[PDB]
Amino acid sequence: GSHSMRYFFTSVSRPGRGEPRFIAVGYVDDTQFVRFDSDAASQRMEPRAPWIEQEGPEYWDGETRKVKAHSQTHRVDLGTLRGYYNQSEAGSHTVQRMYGCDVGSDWRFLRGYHQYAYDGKDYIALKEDLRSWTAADMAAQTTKHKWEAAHVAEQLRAYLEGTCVEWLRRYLENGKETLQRTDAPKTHMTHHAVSDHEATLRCWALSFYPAEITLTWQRDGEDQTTELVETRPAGDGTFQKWAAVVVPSGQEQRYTCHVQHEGLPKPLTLRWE
Amino acid sequence: ALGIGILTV
Amino acid sequence: MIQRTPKIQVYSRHPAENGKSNFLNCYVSGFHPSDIEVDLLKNGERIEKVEHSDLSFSKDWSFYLLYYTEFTPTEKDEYACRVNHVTLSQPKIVKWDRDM
Repeated sequence: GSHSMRYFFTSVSRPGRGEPRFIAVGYVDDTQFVRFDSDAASQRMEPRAPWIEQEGPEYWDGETRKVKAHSQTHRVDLGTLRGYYNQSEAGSHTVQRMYGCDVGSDWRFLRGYHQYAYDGKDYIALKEDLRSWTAADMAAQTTKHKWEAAHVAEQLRAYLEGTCVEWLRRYLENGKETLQRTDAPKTHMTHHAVSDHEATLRCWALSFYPAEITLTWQRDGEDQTTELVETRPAGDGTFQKWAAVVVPSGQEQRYTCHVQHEGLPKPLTLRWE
Repeated sequence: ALGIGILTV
Repeated sequence: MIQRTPKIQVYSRHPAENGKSNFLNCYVSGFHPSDIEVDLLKNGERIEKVEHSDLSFSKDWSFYLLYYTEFTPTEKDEYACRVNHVTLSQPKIVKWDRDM
């Protein structure tokens, strides 16, 4: 199916505590493969997936050099943003950046993105056409004008539509054994009596990959609303998720749980029986 | 692999 | 300035079976800002050998972190995750409910 490569950067100023924290992590789909942590000992881009360790020293030195360049740019950004918003030096602020590319089942470019946020909110981002910017407010307009005049988008687009996709293909290849896998969810249901007239049915999905999945409850062959928890990581490269529904004691049979996942040839339908 | 040409705001 | 309170999930990597080594997870997500304190507790006492994932964030820019420790569940051992964040008046302690 489709695949993606994404880099996530987090920068946090630390008032009166020196240099800002800088964390960068790279992902291929839902699998992290590298990381850089300003507070870690190596001060280098590090591998976080087996298939990426096969990359030579030229790769690691190049990624280390580039991630450090990102860190430096973000270090300046924090000061600049504080000024744009005329905020005091007393408070910590956050800069976040995300960029990468999506490819279809044919491993060909599908979409690109480069988004930037300040204090947990959209600040500026490339439009899906990768040729113009969308600035969230008045302060961000200044950045938009600077980047348009310097033709930033052009170089970013070149990356997002080509280089990004090339590396993604490469990674999907080198990590075929893990990245190009699909682990169907292992499912089951639990039943717990709330009161003497009510019972909650929980539908479980475990050990699946990728994280994408749909768990829907139905009472009499029709969608119904139900608690749904966020898909959570198991810690072994697979994910988990559950959906519960409160049902009148003695009506369990009416309810059915439906599971959709790319690892399931055909959707699953579970019932308390 | 990381990109380049990332300028300051 | 956006503040998002953390969502907390405490669970095991594999179905729990007393006497069998497993991993205790504390997944904290949807929070902002990034500063957060996460500790796994064994009978009310902090576990030292706890690892955590690298800080990352979701589409809505909210952060998520997975804290985990290798452990062997028993019948008498009570586990929980203590989380403190600027959005919480007091540390939130979520017990590991083996059932569910």
